[PDB]
Parts: sequence; C-alpha cells; structure tokens
Amino acid sequence: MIQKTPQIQVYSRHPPENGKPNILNCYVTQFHPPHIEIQMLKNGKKIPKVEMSDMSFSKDWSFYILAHTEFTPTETDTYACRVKHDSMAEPKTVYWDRDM
Amino acid sequence: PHSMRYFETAVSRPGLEEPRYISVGYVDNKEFVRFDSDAENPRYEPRAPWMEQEGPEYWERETQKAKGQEQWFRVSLRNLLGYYNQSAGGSHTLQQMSGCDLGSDWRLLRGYLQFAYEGRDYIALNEDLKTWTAADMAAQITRRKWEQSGAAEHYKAYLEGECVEWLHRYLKNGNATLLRTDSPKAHVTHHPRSKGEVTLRCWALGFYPADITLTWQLNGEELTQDMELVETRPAGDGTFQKWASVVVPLGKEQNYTCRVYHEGLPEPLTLRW
Amino acid sequence: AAVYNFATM
Repeated sequence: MIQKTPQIQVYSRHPPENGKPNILNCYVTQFHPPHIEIQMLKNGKKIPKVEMSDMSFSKDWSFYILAHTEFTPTETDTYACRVKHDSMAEPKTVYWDRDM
Repeated sequence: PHSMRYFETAVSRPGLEEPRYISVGYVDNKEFVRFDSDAENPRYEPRAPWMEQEGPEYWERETQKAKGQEQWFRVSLRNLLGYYNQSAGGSHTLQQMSGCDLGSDWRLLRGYLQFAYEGRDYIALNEDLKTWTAADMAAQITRRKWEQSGAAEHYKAYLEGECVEWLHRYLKNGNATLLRTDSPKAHVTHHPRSKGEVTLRCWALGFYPADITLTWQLNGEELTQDMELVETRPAGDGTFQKWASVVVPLGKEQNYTCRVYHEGLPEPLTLRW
Repeated sequence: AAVYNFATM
C-alpha cells in the first residue's frame, strides 16, 4: 500500500570489449517503499559482493539506487539484474544487451 | 538560480530495530552532506570536496540537529499509525523536503517545507510561509496541531534566514567546483536490427551535469518519428550516459546525422556512422 | 545547514 513499479536499466560503465575489465550497472528507479532486493546474475548464477549505492529519492518522493559489480564480458556469458519489490507480484529480471 | 534542499527519510521495519533515519543535503542539485542512522558512527559527512573547509564544530552542530530529527521522525512515525489506525507489523515511510531557491542575484525566490507518508503528499507549508495545505483527513490533525503551536513562523525563519545565509556561504566556497562541467564524448553504433533496415544508436558518454539533448536528422528534418531514447543513466563515476537511435534503411546509414547539445561543449557535437 | 523541525506530526 506504498507501491510504484520500479524502472530497470542494465548497462556497462564503459563501451564493452570482450575480455576487458568493465563495470556492470543495474539502475533501478521509481520505487517505493525504499526497501528493495537487487541481485546481479551471471549465467543465471547470483553474483557476489554486488555493491549498492547510497539511497536517494526524487522530487516525486520515489527512490532510486545504483547496484553495480565489476566484470569482464565475453561472447557467451549472459548477465542480468533481478529485482524484487513489493510493487510487483513477482521479481523482475532483465538481461544485459551490450548494444543498449 | 542556486538552491538548497534537505531530503530526509525515516522508515520503520518489523523487528527489534528502531527506524532508520537518512538525511541528504543538496546545493544546486549536488549532494554535499549525508547522514545515515545505520552507520557505525552516525554523523553528517562531507559529500563534496568543498565542504572539507568546515571545522569540527560545524559537523558536530549539524550532527546534533541530525540526532534531534531522528527522534522527531521516530515520534512522528508513531503518531501517524494512530491517525491512520494502522497496525504494528509492517513498514512505513515518512519523507521530508525543505529548502530555499535563490536567484542569480542571491535573492530568495521561494521556501520549501513539505512532507509525505507512504510516498503520498501529507502536509506542506504554502508559499507564503504562513499557511498549511493538508492532503487528507490525517493531515488535518497535524495542520491544527501546527497552527496552534505556531510552527509556520519558525520554519519560515529557517527558510528566509539560515537557509539563505548558509547557502550563500556554501556557493562562495564551492562555486569553482559546481560550475565544473564534463563534455560528453559521442560515437554512433550500427546494429543489424532488420533486413533491408538497420539501427543506428548515437551514444553520449561521460558528461556532467546530466542535462543533455540528442537529435537525429537526415540532413534537414529532425527524426522524432521511429526514434528511441533512454532515460539519462549514471555511469557510476559521477558522469552520465544516454543514447538515442533510429531505424535506418540499410546502406543509407552514413546519410543520417546525430547532434549532441550539452552545456560543456564549445559547441554541439555532430557525428555519423 | 539543516532545518530543525518544531511540533511533531
């Protein structure tokens, strides 16, 4: 009873290049309450030590946060972000498409 | 058109833990001080290099207001459950926004003091810094409480005084930093998005502040049709990103042109596949 | 400088 469906964007910090250290981000926004669970998957496998940014909200009271983790992209590995928030009857997963 | 805000949040959660209190301060949209009750040592801390000119008494002073607000939110959070007749096993959110906007002439344009419960407007001080606007039936009880205690004249004091006083003081110390910009770097990517057709994505990377504008044009008319644009995203290092694209008939790509408008470029970037 | 609230809600 404090809902607002979150918006998710997944992308690297630098233009990708197979075999090169880059940083993957999961930018989640427009959610309320601020309590949210974010997982960074690599081939459907939960990634450890995923750092989260400090929480800030916007003029519309909704909150936003940046989850990130270091990683080295390849040609076969798939990455994605899974978010569970009380405004979605189910967790939402979104894959990383290196051209977006 | 400088400004100063303090975004405060206190959320209650099931368990033995007291609600978390988080306050974030901003000067011209940039974070410069933050306070989290979940820290190992709750204290207001520097969030911009310029604030490191402030002595310990400043930090100790603000931190003490911090400590006070915590109780104020913890207590207020409790009064809300009563008003709304809610139960003890859930979680609630109480947010506050307050601050002052200054013109380029350093003159106060408007004061801000508003609160939300569960992410919905609850109560707000009007622009005359004298009367209140209460959103619902609960809000009415707070309005009366504050009208009888004469709260408006005291937030008004902070807004026309301390808020203006100190904000100038900050701008003075951090104008050199604030004014600082980061020119975007752009390039265009080609993607097979169809046969006979294709997709061109114009990338804008590592620019600061966030404000930017991307356009596409086939030598002449800007392509608003069939153009895709993404919300500006942070790169995680302070700078931001953004891209825009358009479907383009294969083999005709090098004829479309992209333009990047950002306040840090000696002039708008222009590129193509 | 942060605000300091007066009457509670």
